[PDB]
Amino acid sequence: PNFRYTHYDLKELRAGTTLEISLSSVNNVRLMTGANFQRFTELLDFKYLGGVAKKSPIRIAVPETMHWHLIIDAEGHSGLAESSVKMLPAQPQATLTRKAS
Amino acid sequence: PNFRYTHYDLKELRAGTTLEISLSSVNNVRLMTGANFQRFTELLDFKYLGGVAKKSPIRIAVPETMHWHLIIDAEGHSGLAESSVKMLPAQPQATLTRKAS
Repeated sequence: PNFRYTHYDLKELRAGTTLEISLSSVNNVRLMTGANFQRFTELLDFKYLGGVAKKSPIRIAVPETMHWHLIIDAEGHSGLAESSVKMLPAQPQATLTRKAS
Repeated sequence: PNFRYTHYDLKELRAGTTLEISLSSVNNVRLMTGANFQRFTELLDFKYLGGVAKKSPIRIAVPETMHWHLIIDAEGHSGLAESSVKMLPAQPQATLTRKAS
């Protein structure tokens, strides 16, 4: 899991119900609907390679053989970059083993 | 949608395939598997009320009547806070209308 959390299922509450929430240290507090709780549980397992790109072009090597998706996105940024992707052939690689015991 | 993005479905690629990615401005670049692309599409619609809590206790009022979930979490923080939640009754409220035309 990407980080630890505590989940209170508060069930059905009427608009205007006030939650009084106590905490021992700086942490995030998020009140959400059931649909959004389902989204949250998905994002606990969300993994990817990359991050903020400040130079161009960049190269990223695919780590394992499988179906891959590349996202360019403006999360935390003012706008969406124009982008292009060129798929370069893998270098030949040997598969390693352990040393003979 | 929480932010704009561009999605390249690169299909099946062998380990070691190198993606050369060009961008016009600072943006995020994320290479991910199909399962993780499904998670990503969920997080484009992820909405909640709250944020980083620096005082305690805090109060959050439920905005609409429905099934609610409260998350306390350590995303971006060193550790998970101890927490408690007390559910306080809603204040009586009138429903407003428009002024008579």
